[PDB]
Amino acid sequence: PWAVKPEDKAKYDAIFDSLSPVNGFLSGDKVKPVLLNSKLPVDILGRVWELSDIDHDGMLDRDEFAVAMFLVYCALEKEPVPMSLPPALVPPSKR
Ligand SMILES: [Ca+2]
Repeated sequence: PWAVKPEDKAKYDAIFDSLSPVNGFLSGDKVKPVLLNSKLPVDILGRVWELSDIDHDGMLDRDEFAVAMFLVYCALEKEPVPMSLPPALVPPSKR
């Protein structure tokens, strides 16, 4: 299934709407700070975001911002983040 779970997409959809979503999008100006509070370096926010910004336009939609929350929260516990968007974390819209 999708690397993100329904319980994770629920906290991701709250964190996504905790930055002020725009018609279903968030500007790096909101997620950026939301990627730093993770205590991670800008390298993770540079890779995680990349694998999170399905569109890669400096913004994260509710589904793209979701991929950036579990990709970050995993770097705080112990799971680092690669730079290759895996097909298990990507939605059927990237197919
Ligand atoms: Ca986007």
